[PDB]
Amino acid sequence: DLVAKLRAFHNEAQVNPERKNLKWIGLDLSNGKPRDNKQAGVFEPTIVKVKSLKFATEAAITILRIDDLIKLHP
Amino acid sequence: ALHVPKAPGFAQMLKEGAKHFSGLEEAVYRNIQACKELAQTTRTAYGPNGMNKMVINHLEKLFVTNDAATILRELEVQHPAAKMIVMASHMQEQEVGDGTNFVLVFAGALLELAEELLRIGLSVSEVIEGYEIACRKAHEILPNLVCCSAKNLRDIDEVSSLLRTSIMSKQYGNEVFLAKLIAQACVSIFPDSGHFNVDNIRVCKILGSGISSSSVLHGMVFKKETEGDVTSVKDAKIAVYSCPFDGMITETKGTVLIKTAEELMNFSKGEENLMDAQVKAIADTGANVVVTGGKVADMALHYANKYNIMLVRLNSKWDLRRLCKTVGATALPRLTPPVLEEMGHCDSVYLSEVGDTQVVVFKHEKEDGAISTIVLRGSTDNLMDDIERAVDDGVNTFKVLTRDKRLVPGGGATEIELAKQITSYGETCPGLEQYAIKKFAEAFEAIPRALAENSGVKANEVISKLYAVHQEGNKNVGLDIEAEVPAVKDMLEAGILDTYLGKYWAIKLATNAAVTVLRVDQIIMAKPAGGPKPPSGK
Amino acid sequence: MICLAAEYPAVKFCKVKSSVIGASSQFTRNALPALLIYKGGELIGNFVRVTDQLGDDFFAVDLEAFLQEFGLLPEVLTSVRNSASEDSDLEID
Amino acid sequence: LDPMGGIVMTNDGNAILREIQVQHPAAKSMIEISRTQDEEVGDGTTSVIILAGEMLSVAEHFLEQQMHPTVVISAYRKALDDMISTLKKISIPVDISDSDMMLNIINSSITTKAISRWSSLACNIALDAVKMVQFEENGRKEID
Amino acid sequence: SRTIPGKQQLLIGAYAKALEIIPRQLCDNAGFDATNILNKLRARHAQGGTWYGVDINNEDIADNFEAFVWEPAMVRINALTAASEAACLIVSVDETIKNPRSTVD
Amino acid sequence: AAVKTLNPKAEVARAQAALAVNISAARGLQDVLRTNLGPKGTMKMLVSGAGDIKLTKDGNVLLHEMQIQHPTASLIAKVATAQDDITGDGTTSNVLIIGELLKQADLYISEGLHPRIITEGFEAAKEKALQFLEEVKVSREMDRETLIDVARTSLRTKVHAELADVLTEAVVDSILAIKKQDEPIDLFMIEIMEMKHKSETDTSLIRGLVLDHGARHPDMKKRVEDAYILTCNVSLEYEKTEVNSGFFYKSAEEREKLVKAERKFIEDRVKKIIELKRKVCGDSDKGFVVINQKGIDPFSLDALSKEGIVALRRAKRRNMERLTLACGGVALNSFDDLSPDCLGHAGLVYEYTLGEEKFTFIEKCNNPRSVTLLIKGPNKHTLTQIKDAVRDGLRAVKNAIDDGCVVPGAGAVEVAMAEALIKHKPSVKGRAQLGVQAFADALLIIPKVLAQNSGFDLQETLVKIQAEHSESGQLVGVDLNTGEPMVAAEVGVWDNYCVKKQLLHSCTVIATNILLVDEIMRAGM
Amino acid sequence: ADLQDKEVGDGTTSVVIIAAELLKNADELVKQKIHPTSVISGYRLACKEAVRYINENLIVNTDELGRDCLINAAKTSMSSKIIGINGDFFANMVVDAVLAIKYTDIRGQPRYPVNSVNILKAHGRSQMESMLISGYALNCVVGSQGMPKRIVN
Ligand SMILES: Nc1ncnc2c1ncn2[C@@H]1O[C@H](COP(=O)(O)OP(=O)(O)O)[C@@H](O)[C@H]1O
Ligand SMILES: Nc1ncnc2c1ncn2[C@@H]1O[C@H](COP(=O)(O)OP(=O)(O)O)[C@@H](O)[C@H]1O
Ligand SMILES: Nc1ncnc2c1ncn2[C@@H]1O[C@H](COP(=O)(O)OP(=O)(O)O)[C@@H](O)[C@H]1O
Ligand SMILES: Nc1ncnc2c1ncn2[C@@H]1O[C@H](COP(=O)(O)OP(=O)(O)O)[C@@H](O)[C@H]1O
Ligand SMILES: [Mg+2]
Ligand SMILES: [Mg+2]
Ligand SMILES: [Mg+2]
Ligand SMILES: [Mg+2]
Repeated sequence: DLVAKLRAFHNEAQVNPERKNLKWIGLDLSNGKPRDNKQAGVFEPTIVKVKSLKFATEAAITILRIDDLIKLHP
Repeated sequence: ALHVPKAPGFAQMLKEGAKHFSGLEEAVYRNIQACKELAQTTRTAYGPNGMNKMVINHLEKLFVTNDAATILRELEVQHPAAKMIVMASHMQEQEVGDGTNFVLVFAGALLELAEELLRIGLSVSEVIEGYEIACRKAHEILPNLVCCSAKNLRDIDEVSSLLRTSIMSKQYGNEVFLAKLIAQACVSIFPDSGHFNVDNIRVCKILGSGISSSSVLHGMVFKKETEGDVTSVKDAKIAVYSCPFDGMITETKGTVLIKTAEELMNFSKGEENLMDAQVKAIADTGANVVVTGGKVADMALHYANKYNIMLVRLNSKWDLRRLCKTVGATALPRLTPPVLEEMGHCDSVYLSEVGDTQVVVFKHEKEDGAISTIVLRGSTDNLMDDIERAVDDGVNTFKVLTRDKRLVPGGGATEIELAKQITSYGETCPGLEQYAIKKFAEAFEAIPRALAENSGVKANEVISKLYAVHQEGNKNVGLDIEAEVPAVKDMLEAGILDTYLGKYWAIKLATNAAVTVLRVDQIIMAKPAGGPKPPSGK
Repeated sequence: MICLAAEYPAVKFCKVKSSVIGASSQFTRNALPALLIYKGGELIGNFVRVTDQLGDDFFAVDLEAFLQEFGLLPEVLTSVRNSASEDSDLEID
Repeated sequence: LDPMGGIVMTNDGNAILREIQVQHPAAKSMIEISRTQDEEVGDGTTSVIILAGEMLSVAEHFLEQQMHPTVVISAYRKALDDMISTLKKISIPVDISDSDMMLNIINSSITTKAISRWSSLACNIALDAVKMVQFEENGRKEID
Repeated sequence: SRTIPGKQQLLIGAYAKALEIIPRQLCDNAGFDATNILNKLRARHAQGGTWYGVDINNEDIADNFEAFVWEPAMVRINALTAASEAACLIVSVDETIKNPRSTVD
Repeated sequence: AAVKTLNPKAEVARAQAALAVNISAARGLQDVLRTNLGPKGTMKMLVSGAGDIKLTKDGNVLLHEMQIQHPTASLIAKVATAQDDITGDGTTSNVLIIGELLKQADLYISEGLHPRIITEGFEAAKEKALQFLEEVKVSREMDRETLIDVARTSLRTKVHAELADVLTEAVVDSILAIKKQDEPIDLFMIEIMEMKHKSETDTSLIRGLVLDHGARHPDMKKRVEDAYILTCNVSLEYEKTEVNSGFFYKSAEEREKLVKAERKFIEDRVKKIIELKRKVCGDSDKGFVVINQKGIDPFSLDALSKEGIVALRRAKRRNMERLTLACGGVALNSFDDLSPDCLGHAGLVYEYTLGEEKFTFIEKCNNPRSVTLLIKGPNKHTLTQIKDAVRDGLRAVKNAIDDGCVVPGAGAVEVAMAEALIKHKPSVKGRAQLGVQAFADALLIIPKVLAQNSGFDLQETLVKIQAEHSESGQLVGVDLNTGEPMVAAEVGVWDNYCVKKQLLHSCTVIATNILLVDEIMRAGM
Repeated sequence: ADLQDKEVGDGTTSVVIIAAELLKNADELVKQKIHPTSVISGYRLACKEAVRYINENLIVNTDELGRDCLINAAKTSMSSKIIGINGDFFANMVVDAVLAIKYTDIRGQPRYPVNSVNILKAHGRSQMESMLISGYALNCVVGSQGMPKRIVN
């Protein structure tokens, strides 16, 4: 339910041109409800998300290429 | 200066494998901890939102169910205090048939709060006295919490509504259908005579068609096949024999003595003629169905086929007795034809196939009979076992209703009311027993707490709302499980009702088990023996 | 061994059972004290049956001195710890 | 019984706990707590262990219910701040120039040990040693 | 499922998606391309045609009723009932307990 | 040692080692069994090898179920077993007194005193104590109130409060029911049957019999109002000839005739039973019940049920005597000459079922000389504990009835005997006065242990009791609720005189024999 | 996870979780007979577009926020940690230290050399007694007791 509410908020933000302030709606883990995290002061560097996305994509791509494993006995 | 010797006295005289525990810390607290662990193991199966548990015993037999008594039975419990709790649960099951999980939860809460009371400075005797006083007060209060009575047991709709609560805890998704089936089965049984027999309800589990295809049959179903050519009778005149369908023989020693050629030539002919005469004498009484409990000779089967007689063989004598009760016949010990009074009557006896199993059905068209059978369908043996356990719980609930017709509100409403009243009484009790009385009252909170935990809501505000409403004066308001948030509703109108006898006996047995566990001060366990079980238990 | 390991961080004192190694019955019956030494993968000491030369109630100092007789043992208290990229510092540049 | 053959008679919390070998890491944490208390102030070693045990028990009480540990931790930290405030509120000053008051303080400190049979002598010894070990050089005060 | 509040909507939609395993498995066993056949079947059933299924020989979809691919309704009724009962029984279980064996020999 | 020289694989203790070993074992037993004494004692839990739970408070049951392999422990166990078998009470006191006797004897022996002097002092003190016990006993007409008090002083020490309260009435009423004037009481006439379906407080007394089996024929009546009871020891089932009879026939008709004619022997006796039933009663109201020690085959069962007769087979052997004494018939080993005057009468016979086992109740007898005690409880260990408690209570009431006297309890008699022994000590010539003092101190263990279990301290409570007794002269015991001195006679705390005499005799004998043992050997291999 | 720690220092759990979820969904697609090459191309395109959308829309410029932005970022990073509740003071200490070790280089780029903040651990008083030294802290003592333990200038 919480993720559905968050997705609904973000969809309304992306569809309605006048609701660009709803992009900041995140999760308030204490109250278990969506909360405007930009006002609440929940921030993190952009580099964290960018690097994590790039590294996770590269790792998933690397693993996804393996379709045959040969394990030589020691 | 590097080893502690065993203290002189009892420590040195102890055997090699024995264990000795004495005092509060190493005996009472250990017992309370073990009982609390057992209660935690059984807790998550409480209430309608309880979860089934897959249990595999030492024989690889698989049990999936949320029935507390079954789970304890199929668990190799080794701690003796938990063993006492298990015996209390089994006694509750034998006496009433429902409330075992209540017994475990209440006993665990009582023992945990007793441990707290002992820790804060109280003594064992004071805690025991307080628990006894509070149990007496609860048993006094309980009759005042009765909300309504059954007031009718020959009706189908009312009985179904009454047993819906009993079989809602198990099989929460579909309880109306099972309620209707069990209500019909119980109403068919329980004649004008006030006595009701639990054994008279029979359950037949046939795989294949899902549990919604189950039904109730006014008769008996045997997973067997007819031994003769006849496979269907429309006006059955069953004659039941406990003796094998064969020419009887001397019990001392049989020896055919032949001295002339004539005797040798005529012996077999005479035997066959005698068997034919006996079978024809049986048939001349109109008995078109013959049931025997022993072997069937080839000659007897031949002559029964010649006279169009249906043969059904029952290996178990219990099945023979139940069939005799169902049809109304007498199990003749000889091969004599049945008299007009010893002859049973059934409205239809035929061979049928359900799923892939061949069965013999003794059907009564009337809406009566001494024995009724519930045929259970399903897609799994374990599922049908669970359905059978639910049916047993419903039948036991109906039996209790026949015994005592009073009912109390469920969903923790009765427990919350009892807790509030016992707390009020204890607040006015001077002395040190007030702490024990208040703790006994608080132990009742474990029922609504367990219900709220299993339903997926927070128990704290559920209990706070229950106290608020009960302070306002509504004694029939309990937990509402049809909600995503903590909420309460009046349950007298909702129909969730618990039997008065069930609560009474559950409280009594749980208190007795807790007190008995608390009374133990020293434990002396002998060295375990790997024997092949004691002879008495086989 | 416990005392010496406490006072010698470099050493890596370890113990084994005679049953897990599956040695000969003679070892299990008459060679219970066996202090093998591994310096670079080879023995520099093979002390077996040290009871006669050490006694039965020897202490840490006795074993330490006996081992130091043949030169087996190589020659402050922080608060808790000090250890915490390689960029250190710079100024203006 | 020391593993090397020694004998230890004590009722000190840290002295007892340092001689116990445990496998559960929580017990290791508790022993480290005892050592921390002993090294930092040298007293109240059993008291800190007992208090930690009691607080963890009353925390388990709530953990049995559906309360997240973070809420319990926040309540505990608020309680710790309030405890510090109250302890500073109910405190009283001491004139260190008064030898009798210092001797009485040391006495109340050592009433729980085996040396309490000779209390005046031990108190005088400790006070005199601490007084004459006191040093002040280059504007820095030390005891050591 | 598109006409209910939404908590049950996701689960009933998951059930409907799970019902698609049979044509997908048929295509996978036949060496087809399952995704394209499934898309064509979905588009056809949406726009009409109750009896359109996988045509193995032609590597396409076709009216199976007119292709005489007939099975009794009892088969699918019982299959759905038994599969649902098994799934519910498995989901309901939360804890598994295995007692130690006796007479291990 | 010399034995070790002759037999290398032998272990021997000599000189003071023997005394040390024996006294250590006795002190260990005393330390374990101290907590049992008194109504305030602590219940012990006993788990066997199979996992069975045994909850008890007896000294004898505990001693049997302690995992002990010590010779002195075996000796004390044998002494306690004899005490329990003869008198039925005093096992815990037996062990306590023996242990304290050995401890007090060692207190002087360790200072260079030979044990023979201590034994002589023990014998003199035992004689004086027996004389004082004869002097102090209270000879009373054993009415119902005194028996109730004795049953309370036993059961309350054995079980919980109101359970003991119920068991007191049950035991006293049963004993008074089976007791014949100026005749010894036969305790075998009180059947102890237990069922496992009710609370522990539902234990009651039935003025009749309860049998753990019922009618095997489903057509038999489940409730008979006015029953003629027939107690027989005649086999009503088919029995083969002793001399290997066998049958010989030549045709099917001959085989049928032989089959029909081979049952005539049993059918004749069944016919005799049926004829007697017809003659004695001609109305449907009166009922007939047949209780047979031997088996009854299905044919006889069917024949009897067709005549409305309830038949029970394979009855217990003692149930013959019990039914004869209760119902009032004559147990018959044959039906050669049976008459209506040999039939017992019962005012109500009904059959009760419980799970897989069935019970038969025979109540409303005219004046039953044999009654039954029905123990009800939810647990097997509860049933066992109640059975042990009622055994102790029955023994206590029987002893109180037999010996017309009774001794004040609560340790008052022990304090009085200790004072008397101390007063008599100067009369004893020689160094046996030390043995007399040790005997008095050992006798003083009972009030000490009672005060300790009650929660008070031994020394101050004991000196208070002794000061009160010296000042007033009354038999003041120990109040387990306050610790103050209290008159046992005025409150109803009674002890069996025979139990006390047996305690004195056995404890003195066993302590004297143990103290004189100077070597333990094991060289039988 | 090690590389994410080395190059960023935060989100070492989120990267692992995201990578595993991506792998699981990609395997599901492959089991649906989608060729892994197409899945890899789609993942590359999705990652590129996600980075572009983040850099275009979801970023917040800290110029108009101030030191409160740094305090909030430190508090957010210190949640889920042993010092999470004491963030109100720990974040102030962190920001003060980072601003203290600030230096500039060529091209006028303010570079902040973390790992120049010597972190010293010592059990004892509560976490609120953690000290932010306005200088440097050494885990060393004077070589001999003769020397003074305090020098002013
Ligand atoms: N629809 C319902 N809403 C709320 N509570 C219910 C409902 N149905 C049953 N209960 C509660 O569930 C409890 C039964 O738990 P159950 O699993 O039967 O344990 P036991 O078998 O030991 O009685 C009853 O006390 C009843 O109050
Ligand atoms: N005379 C006394 N009366 C009451 N309490 C005392 C007295 N002397 C010491 N205490 C208490 O005993 C405690 C000291 O116990 P101690 O053995 O020192 O354990 P710890 O070293 O953990 O403090 C203190 O909390 C103090 O309050
Ligand atoms: N109400 C009472 N008040 C004081 N003393 C009592 C009371 N009841 C029993 N006693 C004493 O406690 C003792 C009980 O001992 P008991 O446990 O019966 O040992 P045993 O079973 O070996 O006789 C008796 O000797 C009796 O004198
Ligand atoms: N106060 C808060 N409210 C809501 N979300 C938060 C809060 N603090 C941190 N988060 C979120 O929790 C997520 C997990 O961060 P965390 O796991 O502590 O970092 P790491 O992944 O480096 O371990 C972060 O993505 C962050 O957005
Ligand atoms: Mg139930
Ligand atoms: Mg101190
Ligand atoms: Mg007694
Ligand atoms: Mg982080």
